Amino acid sequence: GTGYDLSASTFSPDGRVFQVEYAMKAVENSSTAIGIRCKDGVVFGVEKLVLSKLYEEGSNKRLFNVDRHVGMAVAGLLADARSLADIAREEASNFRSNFGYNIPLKHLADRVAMYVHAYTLYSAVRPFGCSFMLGSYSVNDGAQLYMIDPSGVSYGYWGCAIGKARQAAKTEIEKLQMKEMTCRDIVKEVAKIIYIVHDEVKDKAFELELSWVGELTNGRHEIVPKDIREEAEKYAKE
Amino acid sequence: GFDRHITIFSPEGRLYQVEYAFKAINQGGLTSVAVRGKDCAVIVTQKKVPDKLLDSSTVTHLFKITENIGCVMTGMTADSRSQVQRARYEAANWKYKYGYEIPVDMLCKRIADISQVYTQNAEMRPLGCCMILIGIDEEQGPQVYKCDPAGYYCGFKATAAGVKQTESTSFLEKKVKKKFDWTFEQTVETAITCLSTVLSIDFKPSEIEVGVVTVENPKFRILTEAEIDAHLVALAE
Amino acid sequence: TTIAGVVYKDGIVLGADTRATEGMVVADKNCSKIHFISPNIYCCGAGTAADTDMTTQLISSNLELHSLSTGRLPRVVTANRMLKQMLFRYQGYIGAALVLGGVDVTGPHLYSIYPHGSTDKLPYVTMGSGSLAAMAVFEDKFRPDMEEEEAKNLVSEAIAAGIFNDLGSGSNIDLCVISKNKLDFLRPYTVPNKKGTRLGRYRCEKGTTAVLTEKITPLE
Amino acid sequence: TQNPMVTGTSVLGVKFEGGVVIAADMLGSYGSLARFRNISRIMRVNNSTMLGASGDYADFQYLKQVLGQMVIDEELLGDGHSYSPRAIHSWLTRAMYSRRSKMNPLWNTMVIGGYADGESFLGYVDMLGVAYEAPSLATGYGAYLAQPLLREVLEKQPVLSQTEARDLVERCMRVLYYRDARSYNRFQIATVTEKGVEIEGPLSTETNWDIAHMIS
Amino acid sequence: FSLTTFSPSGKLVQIEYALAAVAGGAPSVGIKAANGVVLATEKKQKSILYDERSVHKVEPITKHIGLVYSGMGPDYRVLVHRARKLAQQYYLVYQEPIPTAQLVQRVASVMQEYTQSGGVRPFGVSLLICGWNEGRPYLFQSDPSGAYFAWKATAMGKNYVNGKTFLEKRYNEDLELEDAIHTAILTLKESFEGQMTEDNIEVGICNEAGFRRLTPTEVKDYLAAI
Amino acid sequence: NQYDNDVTVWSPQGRIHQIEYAMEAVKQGSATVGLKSKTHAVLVALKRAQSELAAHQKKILHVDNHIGISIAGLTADARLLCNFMRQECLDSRFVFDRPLPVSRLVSLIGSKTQIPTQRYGRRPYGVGLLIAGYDDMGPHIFQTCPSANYFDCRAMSIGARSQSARTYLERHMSEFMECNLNELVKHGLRALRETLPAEQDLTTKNVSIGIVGKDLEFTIYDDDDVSPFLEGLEERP
Amino acid sequence: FSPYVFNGGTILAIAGEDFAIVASDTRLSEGFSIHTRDSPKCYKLTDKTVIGCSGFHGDCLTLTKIIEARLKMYKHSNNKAMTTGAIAAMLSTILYSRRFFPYYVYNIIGGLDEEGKGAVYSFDPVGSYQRDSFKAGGSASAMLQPLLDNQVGFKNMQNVEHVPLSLDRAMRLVKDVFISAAERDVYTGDALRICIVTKEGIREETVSLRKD
Amino acid sequence: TTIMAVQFDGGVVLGADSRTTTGSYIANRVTDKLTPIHDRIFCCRSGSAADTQAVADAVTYQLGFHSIELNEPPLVHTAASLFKEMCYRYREDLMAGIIIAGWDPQEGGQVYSVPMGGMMVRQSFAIGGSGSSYIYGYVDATYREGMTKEECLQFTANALALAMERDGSSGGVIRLAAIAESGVERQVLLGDQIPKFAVATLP
Amino acid sequence: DRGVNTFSPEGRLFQVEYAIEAIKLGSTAIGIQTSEGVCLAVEKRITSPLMEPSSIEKIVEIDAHIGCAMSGLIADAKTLIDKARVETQNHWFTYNETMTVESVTQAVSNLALQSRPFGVALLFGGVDEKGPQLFHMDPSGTFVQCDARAIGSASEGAQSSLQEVYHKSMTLKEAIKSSLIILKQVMEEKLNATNIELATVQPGQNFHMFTKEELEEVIKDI
Repeated sequence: GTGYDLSASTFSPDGRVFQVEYAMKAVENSSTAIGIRCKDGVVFGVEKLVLSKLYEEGSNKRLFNVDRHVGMAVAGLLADARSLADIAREEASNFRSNFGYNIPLKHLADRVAMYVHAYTLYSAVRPFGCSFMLGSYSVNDGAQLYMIDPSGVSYGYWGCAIGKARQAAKTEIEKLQMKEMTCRDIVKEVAKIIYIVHDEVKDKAFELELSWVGELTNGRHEIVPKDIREEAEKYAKE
Repeated sequence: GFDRHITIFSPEGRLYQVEYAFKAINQGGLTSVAVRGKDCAVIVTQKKVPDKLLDSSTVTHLFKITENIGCVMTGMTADSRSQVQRARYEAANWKYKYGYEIPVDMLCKRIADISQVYTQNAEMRPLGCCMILIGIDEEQGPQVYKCDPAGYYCGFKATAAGVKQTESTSFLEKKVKKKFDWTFEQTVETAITCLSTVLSIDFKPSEIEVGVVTVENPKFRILTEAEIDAHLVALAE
Repeated sequence: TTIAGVVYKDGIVLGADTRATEGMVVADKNCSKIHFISPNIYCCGAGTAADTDMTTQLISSNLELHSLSTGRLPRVVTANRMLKQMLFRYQGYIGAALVLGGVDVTGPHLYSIYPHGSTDKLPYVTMGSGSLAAMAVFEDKFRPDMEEEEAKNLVSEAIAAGIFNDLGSGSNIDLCVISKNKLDFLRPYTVPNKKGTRLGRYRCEKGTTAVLTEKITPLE
Repeated sequence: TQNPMVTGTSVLGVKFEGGVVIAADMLGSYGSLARFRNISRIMRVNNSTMLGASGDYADFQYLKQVLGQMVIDEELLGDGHSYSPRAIHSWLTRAMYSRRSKMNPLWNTMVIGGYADGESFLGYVDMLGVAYEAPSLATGYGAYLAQPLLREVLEKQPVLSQTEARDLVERCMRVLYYRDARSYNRFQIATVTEKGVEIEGPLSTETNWDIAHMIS
Repeated sequence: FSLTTFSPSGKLVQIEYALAAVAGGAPSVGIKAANGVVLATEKKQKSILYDERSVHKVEPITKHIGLVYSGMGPDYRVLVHRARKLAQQYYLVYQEPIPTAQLVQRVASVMQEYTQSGGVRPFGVSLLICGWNEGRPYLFQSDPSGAYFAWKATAMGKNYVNGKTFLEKRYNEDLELEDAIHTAILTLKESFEGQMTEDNIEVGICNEAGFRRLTPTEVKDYLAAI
Repeated sequence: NQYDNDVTVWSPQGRIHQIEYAMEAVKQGSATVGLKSKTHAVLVALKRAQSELAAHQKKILHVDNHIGISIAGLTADARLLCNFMRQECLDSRFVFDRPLPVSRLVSLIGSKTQIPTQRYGRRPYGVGLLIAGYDDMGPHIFQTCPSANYFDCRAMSIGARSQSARTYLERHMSEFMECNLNELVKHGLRALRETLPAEQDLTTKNVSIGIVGKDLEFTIYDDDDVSPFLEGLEERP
Repeated sequence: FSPYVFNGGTILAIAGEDFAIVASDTRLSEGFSIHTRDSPKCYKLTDKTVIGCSGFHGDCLTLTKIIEARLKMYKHSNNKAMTTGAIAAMLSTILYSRRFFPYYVYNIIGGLDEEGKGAVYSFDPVGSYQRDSFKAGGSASAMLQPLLDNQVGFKNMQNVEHVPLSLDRAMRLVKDVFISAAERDVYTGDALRICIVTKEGIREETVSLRKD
Repeated sequence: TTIMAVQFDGGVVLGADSRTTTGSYIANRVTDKLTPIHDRIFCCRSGSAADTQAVADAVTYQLGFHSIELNEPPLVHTAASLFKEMCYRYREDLMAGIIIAGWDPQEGGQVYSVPMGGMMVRQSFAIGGSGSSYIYGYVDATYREGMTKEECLQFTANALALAMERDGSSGGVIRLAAIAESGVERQVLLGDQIPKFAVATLP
Repeated sequence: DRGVNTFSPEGRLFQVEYAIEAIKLGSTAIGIQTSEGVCLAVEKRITSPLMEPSSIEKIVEIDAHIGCAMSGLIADAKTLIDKARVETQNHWFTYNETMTVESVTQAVSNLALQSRPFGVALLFGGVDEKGPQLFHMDPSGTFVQCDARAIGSASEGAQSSLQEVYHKSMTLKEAIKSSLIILKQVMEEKLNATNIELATVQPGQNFHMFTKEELEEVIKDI
């Protein structure tokens, strides 16, 4: 503390970077998220606090489309999250322009994690206050899902959660048996887990932003049709 | 003051920032062992996987920088990946500028020079990750080197990095003092028993990931579950 | 200018003429067209002499620095790559045609470097204005895995043919033989062209060459 | 850029009631050489806009890559909006003008067809940045041969039906193959409508040579 | 700020801390004899795990310029790389002078990027330079902030004070032949704790023929009969 | 408090403090409301007056025929944002001859303002923006805070004592889609009038109206133009 | 390769007592082929200013859109529209700002000034301008200008009263000169777009001409 | 010179000539024009030899680095994209015709052509070089679908042999490269082994 | 705090709340915008008689139809006035017409904060198509249209007096006398012609000096 947690370039006496240790606290404080790799795809899901009913239908959505087959579910400081999503979109576009075809998810996650590490390495710039999952599917490489901490590195996840209640979500995620369940029931189950996570116990009403990618969508990461997934929300309510 | 806050020389005549980064390598809870043998060099590190929701396929700390050089990383994972990317870029750039493949010692020297530039100046900070890189070199046999956050690139025969690196180095010093060369069965077994004596869990053949570079067979073989299980069975016999 | 090289059994033999001409008038009769790079590799030059000299000196300096940094012997392939990058960066503005030869840990190598940056590895290489004669001599009298003395004789024959069949080349034969353990420069190896003696004392004694004024400034 | 090596020959297109049809043959002319006979000069800009080009096929590929990338980026935001074919035509016009101003011109004459807001649009842009929209368009020698037939048909019929429009396009392709050295008997026909963009594929036109017996 | 800095009234506090750092613990003695110059240092590797033929303390900058150093070895690597580049640039500019001793003074002078442009943090290594391409030998020392000193015999280790005292009492002298390396080894012996061996001691010699880092064979031969 | 000094530094408790202070810039400003309808977007801004002799300053800035913004807070780095948005919209007109959709413009503003929140020596743009636009999906109202986290809103207000206006809009937001132009403008006027203390009341000189619609390009109405809307005020201060 | 090509087109403007007539052909063509029969060279910029652009069509389009952007910027920066003289001066500055690679276009600005009087500003491709009562730009400039100045200006005519031109009479002369120029100049014809600028606004009439 | 590629089931076969011409003199009669970009990807060069070599080396750089950073063999399409970008961005300075082929587990044997200009196209067979323009009819007429490894090898060897014997800028020996999952096999046809169609015109 | 960019903990960044209170050290200046025109009155406040009164000038004509009165650091006001002149001339050169005083004030406000912020307040006054106008620009890059503005060390008292002595339908003749009596009330010494500068704005006249020591006809009535 004191003089060591002032700039990211200052190492702790024990050998730690306290700026990122505090940036992780913003992710821990912001709303939670969940992403599950189904048998033939990856299903996302994020609850979003409607801080006031003055807002329209779900805006500043935690889900983003960084590429044609790749989607990003982010939590934490949302402005820097959107800036990082723009960075990821630019990286995917550059890779498609240079090497053709579609950017593999592992390489995209590695590059964006390296960019985040570059931002947390120096002193003038500050570490990003956001953690996100990158999910994509392809016929060749199946379904992948990588999660990036505000300072850490991408890690392969069968199913991951980040935000306010990580352990509470992860317990039921590990309770759920993935790797053999189709993405439909996985949408139902991610909605169920999010509603199991507390929504109105001490906060306002929450909206359910759920994303899709898989062979059922032949790649092409898109937001699940909310009109037909309201019944999945109803099953989650029960 | 700010002697211990920025990369500046202390009044006592020391550099505290890199001294803190070296302990940052200890932070993270991991260990690695590198053993050079009569003809091969093997490196093994534990694979600490919390919960199975992670993909054990990609949680590794060892990588292929080029077709013949493999590294193992100890410390913070972000800086580790950044230095791995830098090493791969350096190897590719050397192969482009010079036709022959980059010697492992030269790659370690370049990485250590980059780290020394990092500990120089004050805008940036040193990367808290210690890299042990191995590779077969003609007219030199197996070669193992370590580049640290300071920039001191050295290390040979038996060298370890991580939290309990001192105990592993002591046991490997005892082993190398015992004058007998290790073939491509004894080197791997020596590394495995070193890491097992450091952290006594009997090493179920899923929590470690060993990289091997031999002379008759080049390339950085990331030995699979079957190979590590066979080596463990042979050792515990 | 006629330079040539061959890969013999134990290494490389390089040969070159020593006629540096300005237009159609001979300027230098002992111009060293074989330039040291590293104690195991040499390289013959052709074309614009100044550009060739500057390029080969830069490559030699960089490769000496590289060898000092690595602590090992340098390699012919590395010198080729450096030369090719440097020449292709300028897209042939460096009118320098080079013949690189050397001995590495992987075996002797011989390469041809063109001003536009083209390179290739050949058992025998010829370059320069009179390159055609030396190339023909090789094609007529080349045998793979040929011993040291025979290789030297073949290179001498090719250089002599280039000298006597190209007017803008010659007046000496410069040779270098290199192997795994031998680096031998030969300088003038054979002088097939000797200036005739001047008949009579065609010299001017003192008293002639009337001078308007003379100044003497003695030193220490 | 400065001197094209592989050039794509003429492309044409006409708009009808509720849609637009364009057609381009699949030949890449390396000067007088029929080097590439199985290349597509028609691109799907989006679900409701198509594009064809005539000229340097490398430049066409570069424009295809850039425009597809920008369309992908536009659709990534999920804002509900889209690049209207009018907007696409304006963007290509500005790109060609900027390249000409930088004195690195793009050797392509491009025809942009689309059908948005229930109204058909058919744009045109060339290397020199000259752009406009017309009910019938053609490029290169197509603007000399195929265009007059389209003009004479449209003068009497300001509006067209899809079947007769594509029949007219097929006849114009036949005429172009008859009287153009760079032409080839393998053309793709792409139709844009409310349902989207559909490309027929390697269509071919039947040749008539009864006049070959009129030589004597 | 971004240069050599932190100079209060009458002091160079940052430079003084750099000089306290270069006190180090590696003696690295140097002796300028009549025939040439000997730069001998101590390689006391921690345990036997480390190697001695892998890394070196004596680096030949060019044909007859050898270099030995002091604390902060990683800084010394960059410094010797810069010195090699500078000497190579000088030799390329002034082509083919075989520049070693007419360059040793020059290369020591061009060791101003070494400290006069410190780079926020000044270098923490003091280096001794030897060259003999003038018919006479040369021994120069560049410190973390100063410049050439043109030594005849000195040490830059933990016991550099008593090492220099031993050098002067043992009469570094002027008539001493090239084999003053025995006196250099003896001076190291005073600042050495152990039975020094061929790999434990690294020494380079620079005579009129050139510079050469003595291999462990000759180092052990000289260490024999000591 | 040390950790509140600079924007780059991060507070141990979580979010940084400089941006939280930045949101107080919009809090310390004249109130402004903005509401959507089925076909129109209306902004009602309080033209704060320095003195009776001086004018009531300028609010509801003009961006394009279909986009108009209302500033609230630090007016220095607010004309800069207005210039940026004008330049981006004109760039859109110049490149593909279409009105730049409001959502993309707001995303651009958020990305542009995010960088100062991370670059040392650059203060965040402490300006609250109430952007009114009519893209192809009907009217849109967006709120841009200095935290660079924009929001979409059926009806939002920012400024001093704007919480009362927020509550009134929320209670009356159900009957917003089906309202005539004058009815919606009167809703906004009632919302803004509830913000000031009872002593203050709506005048033609201290209020500004910005209306954009399907057939109505963005227009800035003031005293003479506001008077038809100001009639039927139903004054309950 | 050359970055310029002549695309034809004929523009014309007349300054009346209270009206500004800006007429132009809509035939876009180059070399020997006609792109289209509908490509207006008139562009309305404000409610009281219409410009004509003839020559290189791409440069015409670019210059018109740059003019639109500059007008919009000026309106935002000054809270008012731009006067006809002001836009003429701004166009002059734009044209000479690219003097060393000029827009191969001819611009004629017709509109109403602050006084409410007809103003016509002819322009040179590199920036020269002057206020004129009338001017014609384009390929048919040589064959159209003499008619309009010897009729409107009553040049080389004696014992004739210099009656100010009425709107209908000016329109009739515009139609006559355009229909005369269409047949001689192949670049001219296939339509004619006439823009009338007054206090009430801009009124456009499209008449058909020789289709060849 | 002449370069040619063919795609068969499970691999590709490449054939190139060994002659590089400078004016009317044979600069190198044994030129190795089958440059291995990667383990299973090869390059055929035509035109400016220096430019072809520089582009091939730079692409080898980028492709090897990219494969190392993926821990997966690169796609032939990815390599062709690298070549098309490199040639297109510098087409006004770099004049070279490049034929690219190889095998990857993602799709299998693939063949791409990137001539001067910077255009990429996928073909069943590719042909290029100065001497290519003399065997178009033969290569098009004598090519079948579903040809096996030996058929493609012999057909490519014949096409290169006739291109050599007809074109004045082509000659020397023939280099064949068979790329498949098992690996790459390179062979050289020289002298009598050259498939010759003797033209014995009657007196 | 102390950083010129860091925001205050409460509502508004500092070091600009410090720059705005630089008219306090500056001298008093008052301008009235009437239907007849704009009257700009300032004090020179000569410290010693040896200094030439013509040297000390707080009112400088930006152009023939724009006049500016400074109050604060004359050094910074010189740069701001020069930028105003350059912008006005550039606009006239581009559009061949007289740049509106509001546009000039907007440009100067844009250049005010873009370097430590300028610490001067300007009172622009000139004629345009929208009658005579007056604008008060402040060091914090902010401009406001005003009809009768006061600025300087005692801006509060002068503005309070002007608030009750001004009426919406006054002329130049009453405006000058009101400004002069207010000035005499604010200042310490009397309103001698060598100490008081006056600038007049007219729709049909360029803005010149007020009669140059023959302006006593206006101060004798005072």
